[PDB]
Parts: sequence; C-alpha cells; structure tokens
Amino acid sequence: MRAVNWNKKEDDFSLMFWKQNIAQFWTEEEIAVSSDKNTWVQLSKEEQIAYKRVLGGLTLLDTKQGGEGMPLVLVHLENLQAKSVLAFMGAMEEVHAKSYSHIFTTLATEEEIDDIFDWVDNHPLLEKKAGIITSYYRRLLKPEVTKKELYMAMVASVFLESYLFYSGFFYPLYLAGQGKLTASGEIINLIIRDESIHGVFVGILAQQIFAELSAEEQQEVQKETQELLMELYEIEMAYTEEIYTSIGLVEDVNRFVRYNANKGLMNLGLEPKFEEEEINPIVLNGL
Amino acid sequence: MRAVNWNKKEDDFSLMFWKQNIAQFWTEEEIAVSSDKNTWVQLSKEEQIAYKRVLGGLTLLDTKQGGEGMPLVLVHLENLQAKSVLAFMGAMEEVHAKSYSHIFTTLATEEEIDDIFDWVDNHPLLEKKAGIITSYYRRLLKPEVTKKELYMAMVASVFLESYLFYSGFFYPLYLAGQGKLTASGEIINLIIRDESIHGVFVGILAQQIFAELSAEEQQEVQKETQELLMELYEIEMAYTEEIYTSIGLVEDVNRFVRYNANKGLMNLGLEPKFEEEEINPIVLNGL
Ligand SMILES: [Mn+2]
Ligand SMILES: [Mn+2]
Ligand SMILES: [Mn+2]
Ligand SMILES: [Mn+2]
Repeated sequence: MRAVNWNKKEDDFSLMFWKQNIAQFWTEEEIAVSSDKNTWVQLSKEEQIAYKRVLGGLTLLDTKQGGEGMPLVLVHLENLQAKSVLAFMGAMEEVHAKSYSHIFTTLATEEEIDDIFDWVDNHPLLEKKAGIITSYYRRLLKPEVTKKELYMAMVASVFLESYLFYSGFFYPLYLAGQGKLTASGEIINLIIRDESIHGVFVGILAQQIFAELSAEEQQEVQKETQELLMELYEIEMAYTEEIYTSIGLVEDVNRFVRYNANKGLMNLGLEPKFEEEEINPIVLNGL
Repeated sequence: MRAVNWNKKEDDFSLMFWKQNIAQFWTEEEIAVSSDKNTWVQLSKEEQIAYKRVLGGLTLLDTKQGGEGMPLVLVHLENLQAKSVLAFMGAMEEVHAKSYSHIFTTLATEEEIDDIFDWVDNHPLLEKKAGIITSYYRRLLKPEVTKKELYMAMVASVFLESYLFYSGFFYPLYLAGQGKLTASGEIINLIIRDESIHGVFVGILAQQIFAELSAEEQQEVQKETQELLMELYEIEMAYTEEIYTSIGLVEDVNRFVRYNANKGLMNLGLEPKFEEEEINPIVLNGL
C-alpha cells in the first residue's frame, strides 16, 4: 500500500500548487470588519439586502464544496500528491464559509442573520444550482467510479469554483471599488485569490483524465459539459435578475458571469462560449 | 439546502475545536531540520534504520487518514459546523504526511528515500493494519450509511490516531528525550498536538452516534470494538518486535502502545483495557 512521497514527483504541478495554497493560508480573525459599519449605514436598504443575499448564496456554495466537492473528488484520485492539495483546498472552503459569518456578525443583528439563512435554505434557485452541481459529486459515493464520472465531477467543480461564485462575488467587489465595505472587500479578495488557484488546479486534473478517455467518451463528455454550462447559465440569469433588478445592475453582472464562465472553460482547456464584453472597471478596481 | 451558519450554535463544542485546530496551524517550512544532521550521523546503523522505518509507517497511516478517513467520515455528517472541523483536520493529515518527507530530504539520500518507500509499499504488516482500518472507511462509499457503519468508522479513526500511530511516535520521542534529532522531534510533537485533539473530537462525535443506536446495536458495536482493539494489538506486537528488537526497546514500546490504546478507548467514552504501567521517562521527556 503506497505512502505519499514528496521527494519523487508524481506529476509536474502538485508541489507548486501545494506551496502556493499554503503560502496563501489565512483565517477571518486576521481582518477586523467593524470599520465597515460606517459605510454600511449609508447604503440604501436595497443595497444592504442585495449584499446579504449574495453572501448567503456564497456561503451555501462553499459549504457544499467543502462538505462534498473536494472530499468526494479527492478520495478517487490515485495521485497522492494531488489528493493532498485537494484536501487543503477543502479545508479552505470551510475557512471561506466561516468568513461570511464573520462579516454578518458585524453588519447584521442576530435576527437579521436568521432572516438571511432562512432565505438561503428555502431558495429554489440556489437549491437548483447546488442540486445540479452536487448530483455529479454524489455519483462518486460508490466503491469504483468511471473516469467519465470523475471527469464530470471535476467539470462541475470548476464550474462552481470559476463560474457560479461570480454572480455573488460581483457586488462586494463593486462596493469595495467605490471605497465602501472595504474591510469585507478584503476578505472577499482573499477568497477569490484561493478560488482562482482552485479552479486552475482542478481544471489541470480534469484535462489529465480527459486524455485517458476514449474518443467516444471524449465526445460524450463534451456534449454533457456544454449542456451543464447552459443549464447553469439559465439558473444564473434568473438569480442575477432576482438579486440585482432593485439596484439597476443586472446587465453588468450578466457580463461578469459570462466572462467567468469563459474562464472556467479555459481552465478545463476548452474554448470560450460567450462573446467577449467590457466588464465594469469598478469591479476590476475592487479586485 | 442548508448553508453553514456560525452565528447559531449547532452543538456546544465545534466552535472551540475549530478555534483550537486553527490556532495550532503549522507548516513544515517552519522547522529547519538541518541541525539534526549532527546527531543523525552519530546514530548506529540499527538506530538509523529503525527511525526511517517508523517514519515510513507513520507516512502511510497519515496518507490514509487524509485521503480516506477524514473525507469519508465528514461527508456523511449532518452537523455542518462539525463537518468543517473534520475538513480542517483532513488537510492537516496531509501536512503531517508531507512533514515526514521534509525530515527525509535533510537526513537521507534520494536513493535511501526510494529504499524506504519501497519497503513501506510492500510491507505485509503495514498493509494488514492499514487495510483493517481502511475497510471501515470504504463501507462509507455509498449514498446512505447506517448509524452503526458510521460509528465503527469513527472507532477505527480514533484507533488509528490515538493508538496505532504510537508504536511509531515512540522512537522519535525517545531520541528527542536524549537531545538527539530534536528538530525532527519538534515536528513529531506538532503532529501529536494535532492528533491529541483529533482523537478527542472524533470520539465526541462517536459518542453522539452511539446514543442514537438501539440497545441491541449498542451491544453489537461494543463487541466489534473489543475484537478490533485486540486484532490490532496483535498486529502491533508483531510490528514492534520487527522494528525494535535490534535496538533493545520492544518492552518499552509495548507499554506505550497499551497506554495509548487506553487513551483511544477513553476518547470513545469506553473503559481502559490495560493496566496502568510506568512509561519510559525518556519518551515522556521527549513529549
Ligand atoms: Mn471557497
Ligand atoms: Mn474553492
Ligand atoms: Mn495525522
Ligand atoms: Mn489525525
């Protein structure tokens, strides 16, 4: 039975990703958020509610990535060095999820926080998008999985990591790029720094598996990936309209969703699907 | 679908375990092992070989705990705050496993390190003892698991990290308690500091599940647990004879194995099985 040996490379990249993930280690106690109270209180109630809602959705996605996505993908890997990096990534999803609570405890009353988790837990769009992603992960709950099943779980993980978070990341970046909620904006920027590297790494692993598929299974997975892309897109378009119609930003965020969906695809070594468009410089300045 | 909400307690202990696990965070790059070369080179051939053999075994066990044990147990938990702790613990098993390589790269040649991993990978005792523990984890590879199956996976996990590692931990501690290989002994003490709290935590969760079992399943699990304890003890007696006969420390290590088996039992809220004996004061000083 094999032990992990870091003095003999199992691949060309797991060590550098390991070192970068651990270099980027952080926890919420390193950022005081209370100085955001000042700008929080100058936001309209629509702006506040949008911010809370998006953070709630992000919390849910990270809870699923830490609790199901990284653990079930990593258990089936044979590459012990790569497994290690995914275990570390998995812990950081929990650090991310807990981070949002740290922001909530400063910006919202105990009752307002109950409100938001009730809204998450009962939300039909969040349930649909989480249900879809996690159905690929739950296929892995069996002793032996096919390469195709593992590949599609990794596509789903990248689509979560690189694509589905961004309808949520948009708004904290937008506010931070205007000097509002800048402490919370820092925390969001730490999460994004981690997720950028998560997405690349999982996408490298997927590309490896794809090369081990037959020409046929390669076609089947391309067809499934395009369908998954578009089913999530339709959910995301409904989610952005729900969240941002009150504040006039639906078209802005839609551009940023498509931009990030193309980044996910590129992480998988696939061609972009959406035409390039001008993304808001204020959110680029919040990055 | 539920998101983790750290502003409402899901139990009355996960938060303090989360904080302590993260307070204890460390990385191998924080301990330079090069000052150990001095004492390494004054060890006899028998001593050097026993040290490399035990570090090899420990590398194997941490590999399985990070790669199967924490992930499969955590995925079935419903408590989202507890899940989070276990995912953090899972990443630190990979930090543990990688730390042994860090010790190896300073003490041993590339060829010497190949020799060790060839020996761990083909070792029949290490295979049997890993295989026994990992068989409880592999039962969890299915959509629905029983309370009984989860409980026995948690017993196995505590048996691994409160009991099975200690036939290995003994030697680094025994050397470090004589002022030898003290830098490596630091890294071993950091691993033990983690494992000590991993064990307590998994055992709290096991006790919770045991309370949700029927009286009859409670009896069945008590029986399985005692049988498991003793099957592993027999394997440990063979391992300790193989490793420590050459250096005159078999009876010393056997006492430390029993002591730590009693700790594992106590972590599960069970009675100790072995008499209290005096453990080698030199390993206590290494700790
Ligand atoms: Mn995350
Ligand atoms: Mn991630
Ligand atoms: Mn460990
Ligand atoms: Mn452990």
